[PDB]
Amino acid sequence: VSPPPPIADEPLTVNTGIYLIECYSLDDKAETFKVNAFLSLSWKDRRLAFDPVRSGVRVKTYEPEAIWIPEIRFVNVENARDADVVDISVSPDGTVQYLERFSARVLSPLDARRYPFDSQTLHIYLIVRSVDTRNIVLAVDLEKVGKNDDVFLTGWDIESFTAVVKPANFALEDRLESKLDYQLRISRQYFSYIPNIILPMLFILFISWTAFWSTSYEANVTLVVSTLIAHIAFNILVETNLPKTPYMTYTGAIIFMIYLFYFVAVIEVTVQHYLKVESQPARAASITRASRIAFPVVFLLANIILAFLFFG
Amino acid sequence: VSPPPPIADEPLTVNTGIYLIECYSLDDKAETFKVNAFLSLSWKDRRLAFDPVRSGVRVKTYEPEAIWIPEIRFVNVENARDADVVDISVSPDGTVQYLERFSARVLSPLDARRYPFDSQTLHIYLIVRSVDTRNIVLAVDLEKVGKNDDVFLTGWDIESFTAVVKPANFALEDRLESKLDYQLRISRQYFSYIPNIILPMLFILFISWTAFWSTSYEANVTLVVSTLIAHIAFNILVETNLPKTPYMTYTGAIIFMIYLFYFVAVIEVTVQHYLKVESQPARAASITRASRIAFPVVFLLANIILAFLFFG
Amino acid sequence: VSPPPPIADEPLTVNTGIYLIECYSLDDKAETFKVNAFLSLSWKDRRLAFDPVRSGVRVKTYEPEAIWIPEIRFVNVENARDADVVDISVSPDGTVQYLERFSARVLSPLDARRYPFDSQTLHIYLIVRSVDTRNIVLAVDLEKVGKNDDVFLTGWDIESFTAVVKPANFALEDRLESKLDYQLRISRQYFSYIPNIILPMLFILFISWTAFWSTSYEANVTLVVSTLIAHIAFNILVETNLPKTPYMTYTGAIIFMIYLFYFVAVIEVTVQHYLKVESQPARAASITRASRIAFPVVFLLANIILAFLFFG
Amino acid sequence: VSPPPPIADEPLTVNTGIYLIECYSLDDKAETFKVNAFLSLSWKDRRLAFDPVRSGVRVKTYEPEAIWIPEIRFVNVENARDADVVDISVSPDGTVQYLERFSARVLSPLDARRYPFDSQTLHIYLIVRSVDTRNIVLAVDLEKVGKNDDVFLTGWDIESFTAVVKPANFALEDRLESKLDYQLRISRQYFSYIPNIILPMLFILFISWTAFWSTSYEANVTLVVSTLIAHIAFNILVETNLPKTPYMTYTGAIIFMIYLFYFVAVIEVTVQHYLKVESQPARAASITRASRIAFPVVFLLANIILAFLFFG
Amino acid sequence: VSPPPPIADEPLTVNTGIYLIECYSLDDKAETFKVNAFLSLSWKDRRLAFDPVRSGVRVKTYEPEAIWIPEIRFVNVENARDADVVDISVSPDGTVQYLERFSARVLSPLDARRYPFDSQTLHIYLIVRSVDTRNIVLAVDLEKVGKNDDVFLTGWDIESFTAVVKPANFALEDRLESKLDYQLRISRQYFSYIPNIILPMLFILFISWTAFWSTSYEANVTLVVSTLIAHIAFNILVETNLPKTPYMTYTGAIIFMIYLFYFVAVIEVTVQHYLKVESQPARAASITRASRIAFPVVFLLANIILAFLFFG
Ligand SMILES: [Cl-]
Ligand SMILES: [Cl-]
Ligand SMILES: [Cl-]
Ligand SMILES: [Cl-]
Ligand SMILES: [Cl-]
Repeated sequence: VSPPPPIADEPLTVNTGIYLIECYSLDDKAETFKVNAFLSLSWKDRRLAFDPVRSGVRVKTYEPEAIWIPEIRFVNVENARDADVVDISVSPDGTVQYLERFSARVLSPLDARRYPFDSQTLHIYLIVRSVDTRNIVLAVDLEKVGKNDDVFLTGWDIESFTAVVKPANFALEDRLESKLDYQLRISRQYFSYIPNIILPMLFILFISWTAFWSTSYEANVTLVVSTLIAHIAFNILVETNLPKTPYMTYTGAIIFMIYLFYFVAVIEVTVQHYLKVESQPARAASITRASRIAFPVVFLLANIILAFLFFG
Repeated sequence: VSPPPPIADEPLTVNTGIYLIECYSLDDKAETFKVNAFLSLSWKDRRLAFDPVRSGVRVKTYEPEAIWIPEIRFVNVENARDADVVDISVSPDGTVQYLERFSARVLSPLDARRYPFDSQTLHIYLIVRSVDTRNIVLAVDLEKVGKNDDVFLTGWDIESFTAVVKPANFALEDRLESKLDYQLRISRQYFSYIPNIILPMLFILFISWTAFWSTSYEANVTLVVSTLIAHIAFNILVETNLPKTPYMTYTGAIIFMIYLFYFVAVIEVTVQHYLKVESQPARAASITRASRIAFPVVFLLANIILAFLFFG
Repeated sequence: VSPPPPIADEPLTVNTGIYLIECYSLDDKAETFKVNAFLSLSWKDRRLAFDPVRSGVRVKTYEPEAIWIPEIRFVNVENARDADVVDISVSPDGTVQYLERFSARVLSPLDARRYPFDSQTLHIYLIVRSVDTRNIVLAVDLEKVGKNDDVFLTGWDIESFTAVVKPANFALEDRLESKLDYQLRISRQYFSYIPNIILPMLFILFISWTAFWSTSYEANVTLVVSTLIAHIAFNILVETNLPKTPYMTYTGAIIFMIYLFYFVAVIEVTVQHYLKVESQPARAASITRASRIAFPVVFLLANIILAFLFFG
Repeated sequence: VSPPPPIADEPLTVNTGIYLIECYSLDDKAETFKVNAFLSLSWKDRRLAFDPVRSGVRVKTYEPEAIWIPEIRFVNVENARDADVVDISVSPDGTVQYLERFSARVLSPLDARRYPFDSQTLHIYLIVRSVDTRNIVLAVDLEKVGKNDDVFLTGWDIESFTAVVKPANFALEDRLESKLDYQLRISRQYFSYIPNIILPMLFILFISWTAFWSTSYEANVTLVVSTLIAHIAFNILVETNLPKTPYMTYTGAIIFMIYLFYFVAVIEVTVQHYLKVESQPARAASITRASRIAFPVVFLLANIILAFLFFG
Repeated sequence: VSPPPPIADEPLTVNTGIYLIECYSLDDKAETFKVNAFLSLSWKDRRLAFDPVRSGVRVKTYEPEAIWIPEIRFVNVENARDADVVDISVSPDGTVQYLERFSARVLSPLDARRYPFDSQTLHIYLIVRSVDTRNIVLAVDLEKVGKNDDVFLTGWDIESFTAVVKPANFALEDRLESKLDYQLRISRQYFSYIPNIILPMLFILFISWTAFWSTSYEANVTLVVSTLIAHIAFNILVETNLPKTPYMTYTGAIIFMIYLFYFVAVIEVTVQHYLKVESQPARAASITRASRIAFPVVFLLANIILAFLFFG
């Protein structure tokens, strides 16, 4: 009911540990994900010391009330966690073991500049606030940190779940606070992205490029404009997978380049027809023959430059 | 209020049983489903023994409090179950019967590689944690496991609801735990998928294939490109039924093959026109006559190979 | 606090009644709807008998606690009902009157084979579980069953709200249970469906049919394929009203027939052009003249047959 | 804890008042809106009379419990209101003043026949149920009814918030009930509807009408069918603003008329081409010259008639 | 449990302060956003005075109950805040320090007339209600107002978070109330808007403008109408980013201007063809040569005028 007084001036150390159980509902647009895990705490309080021989037992059990419990809170959460106590055990020396299961929704920013091949690090921050009588710090128990083998995120590969052992101590509202950081590393599964997104767009663009082997104005106009319409329709079809961010990504740059290429192809067709009308067929033939080689080479070079820029 | 002490060293056995009442909200993308069922527990505690003759009654009733109840928890759930106690009865020998009704949301992965003709097995995991004084194990009561005849899932056929009798015992956080597995088998109803998805796409492709009986460049270009646009529009229309997974499925492979066939048809039309312009009509006629037979046969062979690959 | 003991062996009868207040959120895809109504119960318990002359009052009032209340539960509900007690009154003879207001979400399957002109019957099931001391049955009070005149469902006409007087008694988990069924009959308002769905589709099909009065291959190809694209676009526009079921309905069959007709029209145009190219104009003229009559008559006959099949 | 007994037979009068604070989430399809306001009640109970001189105070304060409070409920609400008591004050004469803040979701039907220029009246119904000892009626306190100046609804203009002073008394379940009606009048802001919905559709139709100045069958077919496709696409684009009701509205009638006009234009183009093929150019020229004037005049006349029908 | 009586007539002053922690879920259409912050209160109550020497402690701690706490409420919130007390400390002089953490959903109107380059000011209103015994006012503690460095809003730049020091006092329901205003200033990140929205639309319009260099009626009709279809499709693709408001914005005006330009281009093409048919080629050549210059210059001038109108 009251914090344990220090011996002379020493602070109170609380050892923490989080065991991951389930993770779900990773929202890329809202930058949120849900968690469900165990929380373990351990501190020392000599007011609970007892003689095992006299009592006849080795470990005693206590109610969540009638016992002082440090106030641990999460920083980057939408609401307070929904938790229920599992076990509270005390040792003859006075060491208290605390265990509980909780659920929470976490806010963590994401960076999707390299959307198909990005890696992210989700953060969970644990903080404690000191009281007027005693100062409290936080520590990491490396044997209580882990994850279940059934943890899965759709479309992601879970790599590791560690914690930074060194806490961060700072003052807030004229009170000392200590903060710990838990990190979960994930990587995106980029397969099925090629045959579902990349290849059909390239097929439509290559179909549009066939206008360089024809001299009929009507057929070329139909081909190019209808392929533009088909490209827009495919973009509408696949927009649900593309990231929706206020900054430019790799795929968005590729799509913008495709739009620019469509515009340039329209210009080339118009120029060829106008030159043909003016009774100068040699210039038009030279221009279309040059374009036949120029377009794919420029496309490849621009793609290589963009890939080096984004991943270099 | 305290676990029942053992006679000498024997563990405490709890017999479990789940009677399914309702199932709803099966989300394929989120891999979740909701449940509503009865939970039955039965253990032995000799501290509650009584004489039926002296008491004048055969079965006694107790409040949920003032009685020790084992702590049973679900593993693959988003939040803790919402449950309410129904009946607690004790026998003169000391056997306690526990019954309750609960609702929960379960997380279970799904495999939709053969989307139209897939079968799934949903899992519900039941776990218990031992205490410092006594060790607790779990058992299955085969007469308390079943489902109501009104249980239904839209678009699925419910086949069976059984449980694995052998529990899994392991250590976690220096404590013994026992786990049971309940399995529900379902199969998808694949009718109305043909006339709503498969046939219109084949009709559009067959319409596109009519360009092999004509020698007009403008008409062929219009036919092929407009059929491509129609195919993309139909894909947009029916995307709500197709599975959205990070891996390739049967229908996705079929759709990709259709895209490739459209591209090849465009190439064939362009080649025929270019050969005709060069004053070589015999080669163009031979090529289009060959394509007339080549396209459907190759389509059929590729479909057969794909079907053998996915279902073999 | 305890069930009322019987005189010798008679069971306890509970008279029930539901007065509908509001209904809302009818989901066709999820087969759910929300309700808000009054629940009325009435049984007999002689332990509460009193003398009106001695007490000076005719009707006494009791708290929800300190009084035995039968446990009534709904079967086809997602969660337990959210209810609050309104009045508890006792008669000198010992008859107890119970009233409460509750809200719940009900699961009831729907059949939409005749989507525009279907009628449905929503079911609410009420059950009670017997105790070890006394057996309880259910009865219907016909004067406590009704609905408010302000009850409305968007797009539906409410016809009646009755209850089956005969309960169903069966054993479950070695315990007797009694079940009552409440039925609400509704019919769909099919107006505004014609001018918003049926007529534009027929207009597009009739526009496509104009190709039988022309001999230009390019114009016919453009007409038919562009009308196919327009049909797909209109289907995308109006898909939000069409039912999404795993079985075939009337409108879906009509749409599939329209797709088949488009395919056949494409085939006819191709055949006419090919015959014209082969320098056989008489056969092509005969074929197109025959098609001019054949197409609408076959459409009408097929529609009549389909209507007889679905509504016969 | 008990209702105040009457002097001889008079009923108990409760004066009510609602002060609007916020309104939000007006759903046209679901016919629902959310509210947040103050509730004020005032009745007379002589059991609380006290002498201000002896007590030394003028106004006393009471807890929500240990005091009889009339049970006020809302009729057209999805669930029970979420309310918290603010102040309870009593006068030496015995008059009690009650104040609370609540939030609720209201169900109120809407009529959108004249969608762009419609006005609605939202209703909130307040009811009370009499007890066996005393009968209770409701009254309106005109000085406690009002709204905050910051109340706003997106796309609507708030006009007034009054209440019908006369209550409605009727019997339900053999008990007397009194009902009050609170009305909120709103009107829709119809600007930005013209340049975002009306004008582009008219532009597309006028573009389609240019086919009457040309004699080329291919160009006319392309123009009309492509404009039909564009009209359907624009309808898909703007469907999110159009009302979704089971009855016909003004805008829906306009759209249906536009569809009919497209069909008639197709028929005219076909007739002109067929007459031209039959070597009768004078008839075709006369028909197209007549159509040039006939189409816009008929469109204007039909629009005027429709406007008079809907708003007359 | 009772408000502190004044010395003679002075009011009670409460010093407030809000420290922002997290902000998320900014809905432009619903004009709502979620918050999570600390609330700090400080007042004076001499009934809690104590001697530090006699007590042996400097700061005492109290439970949230058994102590009078002023009732602070938010005005523009959907529901009551979800808060939990953190610390309650008292000074020997009697000054009480109050701290709590809360979460809430705020309603604040937004103005998006200059959608790409708009700035907004979100408001949070704090109010208190006086009691019959004592009058309470509000004050701002400038050292308790701030925000965390990790506060982020997707697509926005956070600039400042201040408060108006002067409260607003007014009477409501015959009671005095004091209101404080907290303001958060944000600005929108307008990058990636150009290459994702503006440039493709201009490319499509420029493609449509190429019809002024050709004299073929069929090609011009195809170009213009197909570009109109592509523009509508792109609008459908990008509608998710455009604001949905009942008033006109900058981007909406630009889009309407583009529609008008498409209509005028159609008219020009029709006029040119009709003049050519009438055997007057010089007039048609002059008109198209004039249009070649007229269209882009008028577009630029109109854009400049619109930009000056909206941002001037
Ligand atoms: Cl927390
Ligand atoms: Cl659980
Ligand atoms: Cl229930
Ligand atoms: Cl209520
Ligand atoms: Cl609040």
